[PDB]
Amino acid sequence: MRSYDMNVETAAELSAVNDILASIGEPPVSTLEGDANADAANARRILNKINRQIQSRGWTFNIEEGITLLPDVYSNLIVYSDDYLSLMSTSGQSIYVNRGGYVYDRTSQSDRFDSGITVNIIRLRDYDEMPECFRYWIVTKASRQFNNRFFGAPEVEGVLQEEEDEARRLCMEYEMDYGGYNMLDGDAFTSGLLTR
Amino acid sequence: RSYDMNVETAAELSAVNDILASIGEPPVSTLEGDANADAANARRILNKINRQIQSRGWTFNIEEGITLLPDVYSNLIVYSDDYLSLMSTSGQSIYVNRGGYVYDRTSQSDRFDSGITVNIIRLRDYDEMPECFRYWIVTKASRQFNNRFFGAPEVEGVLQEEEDEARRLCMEYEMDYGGYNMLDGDAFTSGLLTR
Amino acid sequence: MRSYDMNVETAAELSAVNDILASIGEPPVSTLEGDANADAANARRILNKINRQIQSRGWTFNIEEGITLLPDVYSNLIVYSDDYLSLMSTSGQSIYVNRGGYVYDRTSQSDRFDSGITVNIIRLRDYDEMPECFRYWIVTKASRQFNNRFFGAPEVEGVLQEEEDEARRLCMEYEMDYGGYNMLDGDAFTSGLLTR
Amino acid sequence: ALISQSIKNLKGGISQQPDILRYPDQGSRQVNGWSSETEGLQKRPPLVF
Amino acid sequence: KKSLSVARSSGGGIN
Amino acid sequence: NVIKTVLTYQLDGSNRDFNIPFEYLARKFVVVTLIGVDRKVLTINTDYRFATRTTISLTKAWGPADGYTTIELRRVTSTTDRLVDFTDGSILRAYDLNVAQIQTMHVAEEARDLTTDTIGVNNDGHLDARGRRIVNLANAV
Amino acid sequence: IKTVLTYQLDGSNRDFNIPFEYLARKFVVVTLIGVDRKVLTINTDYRFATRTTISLTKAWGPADGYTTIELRRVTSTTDRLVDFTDGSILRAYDLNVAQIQTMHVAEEARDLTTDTIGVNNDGHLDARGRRIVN
Amino acid sequence: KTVLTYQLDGSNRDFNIPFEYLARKFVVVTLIGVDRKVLTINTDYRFATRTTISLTKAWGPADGYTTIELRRVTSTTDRLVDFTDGSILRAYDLNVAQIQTMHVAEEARDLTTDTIGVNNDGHLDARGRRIVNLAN
Amino acid sequence: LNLGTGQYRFPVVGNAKFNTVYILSDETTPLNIIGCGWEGNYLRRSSGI
Repeated sequence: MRSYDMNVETAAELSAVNDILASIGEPPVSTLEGDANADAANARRILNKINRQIQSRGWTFNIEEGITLLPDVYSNLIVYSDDYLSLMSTSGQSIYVNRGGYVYDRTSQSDRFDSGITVNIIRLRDYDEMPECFRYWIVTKASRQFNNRFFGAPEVEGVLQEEEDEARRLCMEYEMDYGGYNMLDGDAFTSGLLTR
Repeated sequence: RSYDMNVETAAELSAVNDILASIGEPPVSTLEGDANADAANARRILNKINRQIQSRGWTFNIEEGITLLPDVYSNLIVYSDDYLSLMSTSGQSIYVNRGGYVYDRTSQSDRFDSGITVNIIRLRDYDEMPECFRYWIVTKASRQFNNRFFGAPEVEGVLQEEEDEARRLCMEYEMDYGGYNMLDGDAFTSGLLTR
Repeated sequence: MRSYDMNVETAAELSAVNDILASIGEPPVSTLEGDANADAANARRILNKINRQIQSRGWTFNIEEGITLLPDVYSNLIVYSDDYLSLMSTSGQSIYVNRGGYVYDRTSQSDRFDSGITVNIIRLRDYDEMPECFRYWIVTKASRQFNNRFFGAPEVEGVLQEEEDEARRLCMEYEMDYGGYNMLDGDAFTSGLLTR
Repeated sequence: ALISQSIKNLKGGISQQPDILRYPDQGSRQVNGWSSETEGLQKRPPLVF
Repeated sequence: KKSLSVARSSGGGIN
Repeated sequence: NVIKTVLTYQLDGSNRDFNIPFEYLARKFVVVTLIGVDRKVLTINTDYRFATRTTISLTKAWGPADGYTTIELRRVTSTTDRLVDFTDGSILRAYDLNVAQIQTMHVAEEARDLTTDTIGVNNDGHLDARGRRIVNLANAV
Repeated sequence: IKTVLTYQLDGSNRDFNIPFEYLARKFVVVTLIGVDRKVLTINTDYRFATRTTISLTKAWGPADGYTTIELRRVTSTTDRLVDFTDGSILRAYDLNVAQIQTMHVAEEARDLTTDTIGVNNDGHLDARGRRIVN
Repeated sequence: KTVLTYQLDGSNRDFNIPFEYLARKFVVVTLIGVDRKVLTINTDYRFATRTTISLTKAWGPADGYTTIELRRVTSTTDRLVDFTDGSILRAYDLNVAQIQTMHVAEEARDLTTDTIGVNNDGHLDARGRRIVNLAN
Repeated sequence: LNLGTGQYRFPVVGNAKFNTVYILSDETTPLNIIGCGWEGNYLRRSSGI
């Protein structure tokens, strides 16, 4: 699992932590560097957890289709990193699993590949790389979980529950607008049916 | 007071004072000094709410057909943090943020010979918002200020009612501004109307 | 934003503030001039806020259609004042936005105008210039918001909520009586359809 | 139901009564400890040769 | 709202 | 760069209402002049009116037939005469402090907007004369 | 000492010093000067690396069309950082900021010579290759 | 007006100051000869009165410096009035605080007008100087 | 002389256990602090029992 606290702090990640801290009424911190602030460290840990969780759900912007994963030429192993939030086949039933940290073909019962495999993959991205709406939902969900675990205020719980639903709705609107999905001509099956 | 004066006040200081008033607190005369937690907290929420409402997408702030030019040497287009939404002009969008740069996921390339044309939402100032939108931002900013820094639940019931009214008036502004028509303004039906 | 504190106090504005003060049981003030009265200053701030908000909604009496905004001959800039509560096109989709305090044509991506532009505009008006019904609604809404923020009495909340609903209804009755709208011959589309 | 009690000062030394009879500030054992009025339980001062 | 700890001045010695 | 105290509008001969975008403390601080062959200053109540605090209504419509291509709305805040003077016995008030600050601010703004009374760069990369003659240039070589 | 100063642009450099004092970051205006003038935006085109320096997100130069960058202080006159409210504690910080902000506008007022023709060594009026209109 | 000149070939030291100055460091006295000479205060001129300066030495057109310029340069960075909490707010200090900004503004109204200005006829009055390097 | 009488409300934000509030004054004016007070959001997940 990628370390969230071992790199430089971005302006957005620092802003995200301060937003999470505000949810229970904690004042903002100037830096994310360790100052023995348990609340900020807790907020950043939940921020990372929510960041991985929403990204792993799968969206048009972060689902990479047709990606080639290359094996090592002398070991024929393809690594299945913990940053692979989802690894799928491009079509049909998926055949690749995680076995010992390496890609495993469950149908052929082999972890050895002479050439790259083509997979539909979700790879973990920085919270800075998320769209603005998705950043808001991550912060809203992280703030809700932060308050539930470390303060538990029921009034804050109710409002943050509403905010997450609104934040997820706006991410749902982003997904469709980005997706541009059409059931007539953008459809896998129906588009062939429209040829006269 | 003598004279028929015509003077203005800063809208951000007014917005913060409305956020402070929502929790019953006295207004502040200034918003700088970095030693006032209330000023810092209200301003952070007001910026956060202003940023969040603009990112939802409206006819007035969704800029269509905007060209982003690459660097002449690195051929990289910066994906700004102030790009609240970046989409293709039509169809499925193909550009994502990868390390602070525009990335074409379909072609798997950060490099662009010429400028790309995108449907972009770029962050604007609170002063550049329409009056109804400014009211909605302040109402929403006041509501999240009470939840985070006041906590009174009867104020939440009041501000929830005010935000819902604040949002509908902005939705009225959206429809009046858009002037959308499903007969001739429609992308598809207008073609069907030709005889 | 137009200053509400910096001009002569009018009888109606003074009456409005004392009405707002009465909502929480405060006695009337003789003048709106600064006497360190925090309640009166708070009431006048909410009064101005509600005055801007109801006017920005848009009504037949305050929506100015076909107004020409003239540019500066040497800079070709049309100022978009903060007192422009709403700025639209006369017909169809609007093309003008606020960019840096000046009118900006988002379709042509220019802020330079060689001649005046015709816009459907709402301009801020004094609380004096509001119709009597609209003055009552502004005061009722300001009184409700004043009590919510500075006293919080729940019994006062319920009654002022009902008073605002009645106040808004009577402003809607004024809107239709002033508007005189007809769907047969006053309609943009149907009136053309009525010709034989 | 979750319940919680705090013992403000461990200033009562030890007690040899059954635990159901003891005060919250009295423990079972206290060796080489100092019961300060304002600093709580401390180690006894070191023995200086 | 969970109940508060009862203010106990308590005491010492044998009980 | 762009001047905010001097607003000049084209005169069409039929429009009599012109917008005041800038702030002002007194209507005397607003100066209305018609520009053309000459610069004629207008009087407060006989040549124009303050229809609203942001609108000036001319009594008569002026245009090129009258010899005036443009009308100028310019703020000229008093420098010698201050609107607020504090005394030893006076209660300090928010309005007095605001007016004192704003008046000095207007005087500072008008000095920074004095490129109107000189040759300064306009929005484009061109030095602007703003419709007046460069007199006494005399011989050229 | 100057509230307006210009740096020549090369593709190598991205950091430019702010010598003057500004009350707000929005008071600093960054512009690209070439055949066309382009005002930059606070976050997409540059940033405040420190209190005294501006770092551009993208390098610029003659290839892009801009040979010089401009850092100018434009203190807001309409939007005042201090507005005294009735019934509020009169703080000396408010009075100092109100006095400083109007001073910055007056300080920029005496730097208009840059945006003017200028005078030659011979004492003539030297337009730096600029047309005179109206 | 914030800038004045006096040309006096004969033996004279006194020059009346037209403008109001808040501090003596604001008034700067220079000698307009072939090249301008900036004069320090103690060595060259004493303030015989708040209104007048007694410039030591004749400094007449016998020397190249001929006329003498009295220029007001108010310091923007330095504030003569700095408000402090716990100090009696004085009507004098409130008044002077605004004046220092106004004096800077007054000096600005003359610096820009110096190179080229507008006359009483509302026209840009040139001093008889050709518009060189002008682009068509 | 500028002497104030009344109440001054100021934000003290966050955990009460980690908020240090102190009053400094080195001016020649007098100060007469009558009293103080605080408000905050309190929650415990267990009962006092």
